[PDB]
Amino acid sequence: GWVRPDLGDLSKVTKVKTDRPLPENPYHSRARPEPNPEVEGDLKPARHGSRLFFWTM
Amino acid sequence: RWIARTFFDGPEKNYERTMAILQIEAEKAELRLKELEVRRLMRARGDGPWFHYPTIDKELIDHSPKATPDN
Repeated sequence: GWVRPDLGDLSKVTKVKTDRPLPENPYHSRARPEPNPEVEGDLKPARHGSRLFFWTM
Repeated sequence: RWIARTFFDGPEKNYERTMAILQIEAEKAELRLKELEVRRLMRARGDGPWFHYPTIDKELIDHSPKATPDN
């Protein structure tokens, strides 16, 4: 008394059951590591203007 | 007597102009002693975005369970 699985088999991704603990903190996952800080500030213009050699403005 | 007040001034204009344009200097010769402080000696930190070089974009990675379990 069995079935003839014509087309429904080998498809339709399922879920099963919670059986064992899910392996969080995977295979190594050592560090990120840390990023470098940014600047937000306040966009002011040039302090006296382009300051190159003589170049007042 | 009638030469100065007809033409020019003494220690009220040519003094305190020397005091005026010598305050455009200490914000010029000292900010030029901060570029050498920062640009040449940044150096191995790379904190401020001047030596920032592109490496890779991690957005284009995939995370699907691709069809070999040990990869």
